[PDB]
Amino acid sequence: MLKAGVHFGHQTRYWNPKMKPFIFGARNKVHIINLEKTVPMFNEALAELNKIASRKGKILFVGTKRAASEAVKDAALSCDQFFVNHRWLGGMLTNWKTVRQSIKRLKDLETQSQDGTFDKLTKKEALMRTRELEKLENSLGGIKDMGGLPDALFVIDADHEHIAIKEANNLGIPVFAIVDTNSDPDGVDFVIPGNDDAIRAVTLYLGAVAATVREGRS
Amino acid sequence: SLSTEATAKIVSEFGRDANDTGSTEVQVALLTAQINHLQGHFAEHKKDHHSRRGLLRMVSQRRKLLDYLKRKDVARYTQLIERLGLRR
Amino acid sequence: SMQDPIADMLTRIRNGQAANKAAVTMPSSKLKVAIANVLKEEGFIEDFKVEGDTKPELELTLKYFQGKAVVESIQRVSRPGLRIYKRKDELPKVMAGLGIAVVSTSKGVMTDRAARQAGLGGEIICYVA
RNA sequence: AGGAGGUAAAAAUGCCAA
RNA sequence: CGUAAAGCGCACGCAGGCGGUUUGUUAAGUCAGAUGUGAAAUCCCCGGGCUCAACCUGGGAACUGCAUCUGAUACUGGCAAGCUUGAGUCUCGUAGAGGGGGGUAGAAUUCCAGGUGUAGCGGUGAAAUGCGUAGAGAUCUGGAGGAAUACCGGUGGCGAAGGCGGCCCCCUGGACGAAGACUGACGCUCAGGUGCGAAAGCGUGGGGAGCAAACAGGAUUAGAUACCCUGGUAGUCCACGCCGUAAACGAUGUCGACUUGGAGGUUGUGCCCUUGAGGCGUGGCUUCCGGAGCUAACGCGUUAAGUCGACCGCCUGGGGAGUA
Repeated sequence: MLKAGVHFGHQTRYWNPKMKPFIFGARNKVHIINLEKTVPMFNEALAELNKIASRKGKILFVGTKRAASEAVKDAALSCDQFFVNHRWLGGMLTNWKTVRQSIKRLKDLETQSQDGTFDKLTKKEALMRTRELEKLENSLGGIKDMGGLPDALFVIDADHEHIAIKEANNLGIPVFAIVDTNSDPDGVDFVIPGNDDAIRAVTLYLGAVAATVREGRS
Repeated sequence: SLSTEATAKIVSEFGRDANDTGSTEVQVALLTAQINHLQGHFAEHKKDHHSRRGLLRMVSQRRKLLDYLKRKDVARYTQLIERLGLRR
Repeated sequence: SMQDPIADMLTRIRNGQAANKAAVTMPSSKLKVAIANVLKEEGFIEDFKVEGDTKPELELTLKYFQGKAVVESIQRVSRPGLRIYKRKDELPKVMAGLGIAVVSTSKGVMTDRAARQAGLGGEIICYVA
């Protein structure tokens, strides 16, 4: 079943040979992934994250790629969940006892700048703090609403965000990666094959993971 | 050279037929036809050590086949060397 | 110079597990099929097939439990440069019992536990840890 | 994106053990 | 045993070691049972006796061994009949600094004879030695001689290694490819043995342009029997013998099988639309990167230093010493 007109594949010769379970060549020598093995495993993943959605579990979303950051911001607040859409911070989960100290620094400066000391002492240095704020606003985006560690982790590109999959596998976190043919699907538990460089492809997976986790928060 | 004319008489003279180019007796008669042939070549030169090595393979190829044939088929082994005039 | 096809069999088995393959196909024999029976009854493999008439290619089928290989490590002992035979009472034991050792006795190709219980030694082919 | 020419007169050694 | 000590420079090969696959036979090896012996003491075991202990003693266990008889026959071996996949042959072709021999051509240097022509040239950090007014150097014509083969030319090709480069002929090795045919394990490895083996040396007889150990002069320097400069003999060249060593080095022995990929080079070949620098394969060889794995690490990574098999060579702290 063609769920939409893009799942097929990418990278055209830079294929990791440990994705030999799901490949198909084409005229331009590209590796197409066939749907007949991923769309059951796609519907495998959508059931398995509703199991942890019933636990009131915190699900975090990752992926930037300059053209996927837009809807990860959108699909996270679409249900209630959390996301890192901008440039990821290497070492935030396995060193959460040090990135929390900047989260606490954020919620001071988010509180005081939104009303209060934005003028009181130095106008130029008040522009320093709101120059400090908005760069911290995107890097620590929807993480400040969570508190503590997540329970799962839905990735949209295995190769690009390879720090987090290595970081989450240091702890006990089952992750969910949309994998492209160039990456290596070993650290991911619930591997999902499919394209991830087309914008219309990402709105399928983000639209599915949002609407399913809405059903899981009963 | 041991031309296609030259070998075709040898395989007819020794083989079970003309299609029998593989026998032990055919190969030895091919080697002694060539080992004798290059004796004229390796007289005036005597210092071409490179192509002399290809003769020493042809010698040692012949020696291993006779020791196989003697272990196998003694009646034809003492047929060939008096058909060729070799073995010391 | 393929001077020992039994060690070639286990080296196909050992590398076949490390590459996570499905099958391993090799030329057949009388002794190689006799060993592959002892692994099949032991549960170390799935059932084999002897594919061929005159150029017989024996194929195997591997087994993995979680992601690990079912065969931990398999190594030949009586190699063609040094053959080892032992009696009944001086039989070996692999993993203090819970690893097998396929031996060759005059009554046939038997396990370590069987030929000790049948009470006769023979040619110790290889250990399966 | 690719590519050519030109560019230093000599100048040594430093005690034993910590 | 890539770099810590250790792969013979490379090859061929006798003895030696190891050997595909199917069937039958024997039963040597091997395995089973039994008898004979394997002295006792000693050790061990379960017991006993000296107040206990050491000491002494009862029986078993052992003596892992060889020999015999009866067996068992998978495996190895011996014998006999095979088989084809290992090796080998034949047919058609391709590519190549593979080798030996004999020719041959151009550029250039040096020299020789001269023409024109005029004071330097040459060299260097600078200079000097040297050369030049007896006419150099610069230039032109002509001639001789030796040696080497610009461009092509490339981690390109070839060879066992050393190594091999204008072109042409003759003799000649080896590899590779396609579709068929044949022989039937004829195989792998290799002590001793035999063969090849850069450069430099050595011997005889030729050759000698250039280059250049020694040597001389000039500088340099504290000194400089060195770098640098000007010269310059052996030597390098050829024919034939000898020497037998190199960082003779992918510092990695040879053969075979197996185990993710990617970008090229080179040389075959098939099919397809040659329809255009193609499309998809299938072989040989080669370069770089890199996964699992391995490794002390660095790094090797289908051409292993991965996972195994068969033989061979060698290592055992450094010096003394690869010396006496």
